[PDB]
Amino acid sequence: MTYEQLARELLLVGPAPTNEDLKLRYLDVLIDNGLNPPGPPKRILIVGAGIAGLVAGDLLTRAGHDVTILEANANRVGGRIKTFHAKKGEPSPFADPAQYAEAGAMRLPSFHPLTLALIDKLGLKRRLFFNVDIDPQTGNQDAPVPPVFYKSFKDGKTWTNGAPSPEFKEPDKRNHTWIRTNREQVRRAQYATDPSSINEGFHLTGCETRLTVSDMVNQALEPVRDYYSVKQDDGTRVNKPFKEWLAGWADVVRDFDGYSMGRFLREYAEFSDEAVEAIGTIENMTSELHLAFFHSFLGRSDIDPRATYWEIEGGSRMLPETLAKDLRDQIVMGQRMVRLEYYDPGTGPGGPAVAIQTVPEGAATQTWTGDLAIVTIPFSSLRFVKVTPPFSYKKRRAVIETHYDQATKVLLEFSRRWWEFTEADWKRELDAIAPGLYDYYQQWGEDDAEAAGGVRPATNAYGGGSTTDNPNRFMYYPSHPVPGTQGGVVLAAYSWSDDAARWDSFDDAERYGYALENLQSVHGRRIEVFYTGAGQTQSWLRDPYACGEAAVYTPHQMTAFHLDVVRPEGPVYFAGEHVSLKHAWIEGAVETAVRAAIAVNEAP
Amino acid sequence: MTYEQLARELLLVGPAPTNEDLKLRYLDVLIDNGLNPPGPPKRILIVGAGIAGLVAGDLLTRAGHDVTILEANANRVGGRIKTFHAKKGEPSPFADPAQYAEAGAMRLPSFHPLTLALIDKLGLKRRLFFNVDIDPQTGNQDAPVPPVFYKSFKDGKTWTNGAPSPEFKEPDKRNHTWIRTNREQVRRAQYATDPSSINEGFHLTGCETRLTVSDMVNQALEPVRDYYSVKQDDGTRVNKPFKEWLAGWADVVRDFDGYSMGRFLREYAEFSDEAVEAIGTIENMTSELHLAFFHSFLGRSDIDPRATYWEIEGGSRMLPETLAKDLRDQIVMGQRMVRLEYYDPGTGPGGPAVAIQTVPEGAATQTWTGDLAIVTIPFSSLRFVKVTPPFSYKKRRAVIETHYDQATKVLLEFSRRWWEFTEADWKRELDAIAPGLYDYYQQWGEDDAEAAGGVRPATNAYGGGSTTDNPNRFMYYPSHPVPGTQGGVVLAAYSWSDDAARWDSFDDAERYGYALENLQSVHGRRIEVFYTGAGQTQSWLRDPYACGEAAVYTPHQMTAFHLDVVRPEGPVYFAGEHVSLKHAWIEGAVETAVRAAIAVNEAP
Ligand SMILES: Cc1cc2nc3c(=O)[nH]c(=O)nc-3n(C[C@H](O)[C@H](O)[C@H](O)COP(=O)(O)OP(=O)(O)OC[C@H]3O[C@@H](n4cnc5c(N)ncnc54)[C@H](O)[C@@H]3O)c2cc1C
Ligand SMILES: Cc1cc2nc3c(=O)[nH]c(=O)nc-3n(C[C@H](O)[C@H](O)[C@H](O)COP(=O)(O)OP(=O)(O)OC[C@H]3O[C@@H](n4cnc5c(N)ncnc54)[C@H](O)[C@@H]3O)c2cc1C
Ligand SMILES: NC(=[NH2+])NCCC[C@H](N)C(=O)O
Ligand SMILES: NC(=[NH2+])NCCC[C@H](N)C(=O)O
Repeated sequence: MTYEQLARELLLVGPAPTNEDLKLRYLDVLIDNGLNPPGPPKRILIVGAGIAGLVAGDLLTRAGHDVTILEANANRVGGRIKTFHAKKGEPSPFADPAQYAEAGAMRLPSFHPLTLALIDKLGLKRRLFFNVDIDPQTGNQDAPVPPVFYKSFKDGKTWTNGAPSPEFKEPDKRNHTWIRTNREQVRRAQYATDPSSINEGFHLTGCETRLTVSDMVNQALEPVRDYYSVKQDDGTRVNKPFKEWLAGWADVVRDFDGYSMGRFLREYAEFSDEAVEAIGTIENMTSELHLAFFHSFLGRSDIDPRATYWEIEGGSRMLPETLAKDLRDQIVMGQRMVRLEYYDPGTGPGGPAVAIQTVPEGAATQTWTGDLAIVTIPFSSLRFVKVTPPFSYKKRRAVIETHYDQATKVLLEFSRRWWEFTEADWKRELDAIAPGLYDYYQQWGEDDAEAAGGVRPATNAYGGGSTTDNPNRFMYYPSHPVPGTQGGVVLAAYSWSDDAARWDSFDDAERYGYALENLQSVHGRRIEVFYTGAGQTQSWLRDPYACGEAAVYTPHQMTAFHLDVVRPEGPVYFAGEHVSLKHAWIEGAVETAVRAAIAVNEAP
Repeated sequence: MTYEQLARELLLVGPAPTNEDLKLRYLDVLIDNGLNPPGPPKRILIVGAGIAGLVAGDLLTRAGHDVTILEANANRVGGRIKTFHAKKGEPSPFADPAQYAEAGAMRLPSFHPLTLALIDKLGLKRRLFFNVDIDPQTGNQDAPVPPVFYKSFKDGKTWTNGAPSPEFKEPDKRNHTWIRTNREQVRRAQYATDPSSINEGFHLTGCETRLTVSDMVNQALEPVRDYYSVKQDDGTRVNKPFKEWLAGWADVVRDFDGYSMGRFLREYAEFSDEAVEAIGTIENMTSELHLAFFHSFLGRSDIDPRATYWEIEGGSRMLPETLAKDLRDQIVMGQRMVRLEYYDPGTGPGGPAVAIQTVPEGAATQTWTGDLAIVTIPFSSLRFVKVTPPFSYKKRRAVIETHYDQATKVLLEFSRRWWEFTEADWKRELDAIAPGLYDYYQQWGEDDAEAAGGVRPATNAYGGGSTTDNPNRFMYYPSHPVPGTQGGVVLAAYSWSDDAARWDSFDDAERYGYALENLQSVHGRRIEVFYTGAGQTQSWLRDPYACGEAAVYTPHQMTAFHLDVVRPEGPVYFAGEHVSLKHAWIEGAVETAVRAAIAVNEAP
């Protein structure tokens, strides 16, 4: 009110006095029971065949309703879940036809139970996603995968997917990947023990030099966490009682939504400009500084985002495609919504309540009618749709003003996994190709020029990723090799906002040359030997169906109209990543999709 | 120090104790005298053939130096000065081969003397640019064009281009153009007299309803203007004495650069969210809210930006192309800088001080050597250049962190100038095409659906532009008809940042359909009759040579590193729009170009 209702939307708390944990509700519907009870059968139109439209479409189809899912894309479902894999007719995206890589979603955390449990329910195998590079000679991933476990704020209630897996063990993290800033290059393990050398590269002085950018961030967020939490002597934090925990989060909204992350680190935490430059570079907050503090704080209110990540065997595309198998009659491809007409008594009486006119991608027009509608397309895409009658004023402003972040990924295929090589592996692998080739690159050295002469050391890393200040910014290595293959696809460039704005000023074929050179600036020129020449890129700002990476609020935007983002417009409901407060996560879309399916199922 | 030196950069004040007016210096060099005296002849490399590289190239060539201007574009000079006109071989961009429109710069203010005087010196005719629609039956534009006049802060010194023109008179403004927000549509003259109806459309209440968004902005900026200025009883403002005027501006930097424009209007001016929504919609500040207050405040510290604008006969391209005629031997086309190597004693001693390696657009490589260098390419473009040795740390961060705004223009050609039509003109012009066609569109009406049924009224406007909340946002009409023609090219869509981010998620041929429909939402469906089918668009975020519209700082960025943006890096100097504080203006580039030519001409 308004802050308390925002905190309820954030923490998934039902209305008073019950204060129901909506996460438990969503798990009961999505996994355990379904839509109980099945409401009056309705004709339901669903716009968009991403994970939100598919989750809601599956749930409502199995509940008895007559569902039609209109999808603008002509060949592919899943939306922002896109995997570069070899389709049957098409040529393969890479040289090795078995190689694949992600254009969108790639890692799924353990604290997102809906998405993980949905993956298991559909019978998909999931492996560990190595967010930090690991020791491949540790842990036990041959054991059955541990079940999905969620702990609720409500009393001591929990939710579990299956029997525990005591022999499954995560491999030990190495932190042997690189951090190359200001023409100097160390390893994450060395930066943790002595951050002084790198921090001085950002012209830091005094106490901030002997602190890692990670610790600096967490120390600054401690007084904010004190609103809803209590720091223990363990270093662990426990949440305050529900009354003071809900009011504590509501005070974070009141006192910090008007802050950007940059203004927070500069004025509230009193960090130097040099400290922010170092933090934003190594921790990926440069191009998020001018965006809302709350957006950045939400992913990282955890003080151990050292948790478990997962990825699907065969690609993230397995999740939406498996759902699409149970929706063959419902999914209509190649139909883009251009006109949304609905009837709000608060297309007329006695007739259909919702009329959607589509245009073939890319009959002249088709009109789809129904009783209720679920629009799961991004607001950057809804912006070009004509509507009658007008939505509520505050939602219209939400569709107009919602900032949509930019994101571009550049993928380079390699015939060998050179990032796992030791220096001895380099000597053998290069000479095997041609005698004397190893010594040849030793004498050649490294280019002094860098977009930010001794041969770079061997990376020798399994999974994880390296950070740099050249346009590539972040470079992820595959967590698991494709069996029967010898190569792998490196995520050579991955950035957001202004950093991504650099890449999406060029075309796709113009991206591979720069990304390889900037990859050599960190790992060495000699990696060019194993480059197959095949590359893939995905600019989400320039995708006609996504029109951006994800909804990312600027300061105060959430307080202004987010409570109006979720509110239905008569017979028109809204789901998707932008409707939740878990922006740019699959879980946020699955949350609002299940939430929308519940509301439309029991509608009068 | 640091604020005072920023205020000196802003106001073009030379160093103490002389406190020279640099604008007078730049006028003396660019127009009157030149580089006096001609310094030691040098080999100078200039990167980029936009207005900054051309102004500096012309000045240094005529001063005796050996200049080579490397331009990445293979066919066109001028950079962000781009005009859609019919070239000799090419097919014409529109149906009428005589029609032209601007892809970039289009209006030149009277308070930008360098650009206006440069246009006159090159012998180019300039007409009035009607920023607000005018009465074509008023004023006298047949008289000779008035000379360029500039008033300096220094004492009572002025600068004039030529003899005055007392008979030249600007046409009276009509404000008959449209403002269509929240499904309601009035005219700018009616909104000025009674803003109550439109403001209530943004859900405003109380005193703010009876105030135009324009007046609300100026009232909020009055205490800021009180820093450097004094409000008179005339309503006019005079500047304080130089001591308190320079320190006043330096206090604006100190107290407001950490503000965004949204945070300023919300926290300092205490406007409601509804007030900001109304202001940002009608006055074009929605997608600039999260950007620096200082960036937005700089264009509008004037309380009468009701001043005189100008445009060049034949297109804005006349200005760079005319300069390019005097640089035929110096300009090298189709060569993109990929590696910048220089020698800074503070490519070695005894040899060339600057070595630039280029790649043909789009010999494998070419190396260009010289004694000094002037890089006029945007920082979004320099970001992908490899450099040795590294620039100063703060400049490197400036190249990395500088936000570059997005901008897209959509141009639609029409066989007639329907925006000048009266209702009687509509009746005759439609029936002339086909009998009964006028009545046909009267019965057809207007689509109720809108991306935000009685036939829209006749616009009947000459010049100026209309404002709306649909994706087109701003629509400008040609100020002057092309003689011998009957049609004209409407700027159907023109937006920045998030508003422009919507359009540059589609391709060029995908833009014309939406822009015409949204144009009909304001002017009427019946305008489709005169649409020739030919369109032109320009997405500057997706231009490989611009990589964005212009440098636009986020909060605090200017205080952080702008003094390091201008600072030379040994033998490498920097010019361009981003180097000045007049971002997204031609004048800012001409300022830094002349400023760079002066420094490199007298270099030891
Ligand atoms: C680069 C990137 C990386 C990501 N990584 C992760 C990650 O590691 N983990 C994670 O959990 N999440 C990640 N995400 C987020 C996740 O991919 C999405 O949030 C998720 O797909 C939810 O999307 P959605 O269902 O809300 O909408 P979308 O997936 O975008 O679905 C929208 C659908 O609507 C269709 N559509 C659009 N316009 C129209 C129209 N006019 N008419 C009809 N149909 C239309 C589109 O074709 C599309 O299929 C990432 C996102 C990006 C961009
Ligand atoms: C949509 C829009 C509207 C505008 N309207 C106005 C207006 O009404 N009034 C006004 O005064 N200003 C306006 N401007 C601004 C004005 O057009 C520019 O500020 C002006 O052109 C100054 O540009 P510049 O010389 O600094 O650089 P640019 O004009 O951008 O020149 C850069 C040049 O460098 C070249 N180049 C780029 N990368 C490389 C490389 N790697 N190697 C070699 N060469 C390279 C490019 O090809 C280009 O020719 C507008 C700008 C835009 C985008
Ligand atoms: N602009 C953003 N913060 N986007 C989201 C980044 C995190 C993303 N969901 C991931 O798994 O990597
Ligand atoms: N993002 C911006 N404010 N860009 C500049 C807008 C003004 C522009 N120079 C013009 O003449 O119209």
